[PDB]
Amino acid sequence: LSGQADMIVAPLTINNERAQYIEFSKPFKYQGLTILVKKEIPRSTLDS
Amino acid sequence: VNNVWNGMIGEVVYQRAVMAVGSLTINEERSEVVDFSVPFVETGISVMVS
Repeated sequence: LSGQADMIVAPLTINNERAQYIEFSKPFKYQGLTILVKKEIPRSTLDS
Repeated sequence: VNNVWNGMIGEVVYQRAVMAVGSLTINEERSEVVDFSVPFVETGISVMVS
């Protein structure tokens, strides 16, 4: 919304609030959210 | 066919009925003629094999 503007290209996201001011294009990707957690350390190795 | 649209796209383009709510897939030629809104269901070409 300033002099820089131009044709911003980045992993943006299509949102209602964002779209109320600027206008997007047809998406070039599709994604969800997919909560991420650290992998559990497997302690079951029949050591004992 | 021969630049004579038919179907839902034809009905929309001939000023007979606005809006085409249904199972319509976004393409390039259609978007060149009759503009779409933002997609609400993602889809594509896929194959079943039994």
